[PDB]
Amino acid sequence: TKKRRNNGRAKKGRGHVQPIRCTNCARCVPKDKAIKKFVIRNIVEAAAVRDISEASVFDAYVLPKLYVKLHYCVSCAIHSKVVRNRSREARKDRTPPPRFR
Amino acid sequence: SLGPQVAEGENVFGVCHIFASFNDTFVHVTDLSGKETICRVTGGMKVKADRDESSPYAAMLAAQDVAQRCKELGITALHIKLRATGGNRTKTPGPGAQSALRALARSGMKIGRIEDVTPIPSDSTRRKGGRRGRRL
Amino acid sequence: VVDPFSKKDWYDVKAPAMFNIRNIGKTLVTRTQGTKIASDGLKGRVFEVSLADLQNDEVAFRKFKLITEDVQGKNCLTNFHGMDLTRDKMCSMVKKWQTMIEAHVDVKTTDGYLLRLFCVGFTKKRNNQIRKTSYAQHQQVRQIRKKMMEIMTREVQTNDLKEVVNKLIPDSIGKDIEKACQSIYPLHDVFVRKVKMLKKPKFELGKLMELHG
Amino acid sequence: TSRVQPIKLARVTKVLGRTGSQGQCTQVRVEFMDDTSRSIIRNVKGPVREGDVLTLLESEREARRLR
Amino acid sequence: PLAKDLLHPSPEEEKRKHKKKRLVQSPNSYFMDVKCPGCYKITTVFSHAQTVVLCVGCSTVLCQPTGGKARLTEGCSFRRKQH
Amino acid sequence: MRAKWRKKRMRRLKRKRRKMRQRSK
RNA sequence: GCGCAAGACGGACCAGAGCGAAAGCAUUUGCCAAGAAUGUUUUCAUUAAUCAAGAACGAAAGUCGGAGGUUCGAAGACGAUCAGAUACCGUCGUAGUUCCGACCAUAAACGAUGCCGACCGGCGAUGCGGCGGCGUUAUUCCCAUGACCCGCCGGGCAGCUUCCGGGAAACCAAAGUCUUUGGGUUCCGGGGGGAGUAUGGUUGCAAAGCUGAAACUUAAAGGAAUUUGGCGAAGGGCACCACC
Ligand SMILES: [Zn+2]
Repeated sequence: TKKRRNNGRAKKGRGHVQPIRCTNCARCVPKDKAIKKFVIRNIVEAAAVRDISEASVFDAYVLPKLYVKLHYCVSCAIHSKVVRNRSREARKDRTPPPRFR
Repeated sequence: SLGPQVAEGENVFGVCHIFASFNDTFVHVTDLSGKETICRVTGGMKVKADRDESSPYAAMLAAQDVAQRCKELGITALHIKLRATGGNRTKTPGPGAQSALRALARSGMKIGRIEDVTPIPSDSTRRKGGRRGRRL
Repeated sequence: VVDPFSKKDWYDVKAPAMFNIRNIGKTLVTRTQGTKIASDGLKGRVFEVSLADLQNDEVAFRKFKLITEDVQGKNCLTNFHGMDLTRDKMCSMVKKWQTMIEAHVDVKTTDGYLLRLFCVGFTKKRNNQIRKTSYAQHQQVRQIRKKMMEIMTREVQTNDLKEVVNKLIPDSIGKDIEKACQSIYPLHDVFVRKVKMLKKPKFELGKLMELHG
Repeated sequence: TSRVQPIKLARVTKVLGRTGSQGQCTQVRVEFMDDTSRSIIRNVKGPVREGDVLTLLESEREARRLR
Repeated sequence: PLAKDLLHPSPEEEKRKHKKKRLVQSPNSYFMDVKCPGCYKITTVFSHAQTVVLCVGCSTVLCQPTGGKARLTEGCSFRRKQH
Repeated sequence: MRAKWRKKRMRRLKRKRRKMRQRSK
């Protein structure tokens, strides 16, 4: 039984792409098949941001962020509840969930 | 053993490295040039249990040790230099760096520019493991 | 066992007149024991700073490498060694669905100072644009890289280190880059990301005194 | 550890849902009357009606969800 | 369309279509003539030159080879001829 | 019963039969 | 933290994007050679399509000779896990991994769908080249130039929808134009095991690659989808025969 419209990745005219490595795993999943994440994280999220700011010598100093990205294998991503399964009638929904915060 | 800088005029500025992996926490402090050090402390200094090597309490105790050492030496303002693991293993640091920095800010020191000095490669050699991964 | 802070001196360095703020920090070297002089121990030192610690009130996300050259007692004289941006700014300016252009020329100055200037460039998305892709062809990037290398190697080979640094404290090379490269494809973000030094001439003292005034 | 905790008083206004491993810890939103600018969220075990004064001895850290 | 008449549509319909999908078969390019502003002799040139051409008398080059139609030298008067 | 290790073991017995037929003279 | 030295690789930029017959291909620069598409009122004039013989290329792993081999890492060595592990896990670790030659021609080398050519609907996008048309950007006026926008043309990866139509259904704008059955052409299969097995030939130093049985047993082996199952699957709600 064929499952999807595509083959499950972003290979449609190439045949082979470069392999990448997972973060919590080490599987050599291809780049067009894996799951990426462009996460933005501050140095202090909500824990002691006022304690950091009031201890700062420089007036009007803003904390920087950490723009790092991670690569997940499919089993590693489904174990960490990153992606979730759904039904067949809504499986053709490429649109991401909405962003608010 | 004592510095000629006055505690009423301005504050001195050193740099301190924090290396915070998923199972180890280093808190090291050196001079501004980085040639010579001041003191150093790991997570597993007083807590002899291995399981607390990556814990908020060990990082908090390490930051208190740096706090007491820098207060008896007279070092007030610090630049925090954060390192996650180094190399091609991971990129996101653990939760020990957060507790170490908030315990440094809790004691009473002053902070300046903070940044990340993680040795990011262009791309390194083969990762420690196999093709199928570190399954468990 | 015993604290060696009894044998611990306290020295200070001085920024050149090419900057504005003279004092940047302090160092803690040990004493002199005849066979172990502390004069050479102050030689091999690189000081890491920011822009607001040296110049006046403007934006500050750049770093400067400062290496000492000679000491005579209770003071140190330094000089330019390298320049670099912030890693946070570098990893923030990398945008998805935008291309990046880089170039380098090992350009030699008037004196024996040899540098290695790096450059980076990102294209500009227009306000009228509806297409989200906004890429450029390979020959466009090649000609942009050729113009960038020629402009960057023209401004360094004609002058000494102090003049090109004083041109490098504001954005003059970058202002020339988005002045001259917008005729082929509009780009908005060019910083000199890193300047690496390779070789120096014979060591002297008049240059070291004249960079401080 | 040499920390001092001054006596500060709180008064609840809104109550959030009831958390915990077995489901007994209650998340509440307090409002100080020493100053009308600081509100902290903690865990309380017991009946709390909205608009009732609450006792505190230390206030520097918030509360997690379950563990 | 059901009863789409392909005998004689509007000329815009044959204009928008391809040169070979057109039901009466005819190309789109044409012949032209153009002179030099400081000369008397005027010569003819095809719309797609594919070689660089100069006007007679060996005074000033006239056209330039492009992927499409040949672009003319600035400041030259011309008109399309037809028969 | 999958085909890979079945084919591997049966290739091993193929090689054993080949060497036995070689040295059977 | 500062220098020296070796080897490997070129992240983020990198996309349901490009190129190539496929296997495959990402630091800049310099040289050589080839090619799709676009445009053409240029030239030869049937040079055409598919192909038994035969031929080229071909991921990794494998064998023969070398300088040199960072990191990772078959077989193996040492500890914990385990009723029992010579498995998962950790530390070392040889052959290998990279380069120059010499070879076998095997993958889920899969779009599990041969090539050419004609036809049958739409929508909005991206990539190349050409084309027409408001208005902005390279010291304020024109021109074509690079970019922005609105439409058209040809080829390619495509996406959405469609009682066109097809199919056992999954699904397909081809897997359609088929009992209303014939466009041209190459390879290839008749219930399931035995068995890609033995023999024979063939190539190879080497592993094996190609070719390819018989006896006997067997009435099922298989493909699609539905109904409550049953999940150390996910997500909601309830119970003091559950908990606080
Ligand atoms: Zn994983």
